[PDB]
Amino acid sequence: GNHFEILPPELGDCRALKRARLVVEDALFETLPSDVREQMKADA
Amino acid sequence: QAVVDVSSHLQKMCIHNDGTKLVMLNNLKKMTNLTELELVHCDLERIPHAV
Repeated sequence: GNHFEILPPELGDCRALKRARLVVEDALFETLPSDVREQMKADA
Repeated sequence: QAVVDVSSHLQKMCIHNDGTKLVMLNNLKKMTNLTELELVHCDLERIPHAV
């Protein structure tokens, strides 16, 4: 619900934070790197 | 104008007419929070100015 444009890969550094705990826009999440989002959703 | 009442937080809108021309585009300019827009078969014949 914010005005974010691009989400930096640093979101993947939060070990305890996963996709379920990540409340972001779909476009916001898509700005994450493929490796970052794959780690976010699964074990890659 | 009802969509202007939801434009404060709506981020996706997809309007697909069956050939009717989207003649006016005044309300579409109010879609600041919009991030995805789809103008399907709107019979614009030109690039819309509201986009």
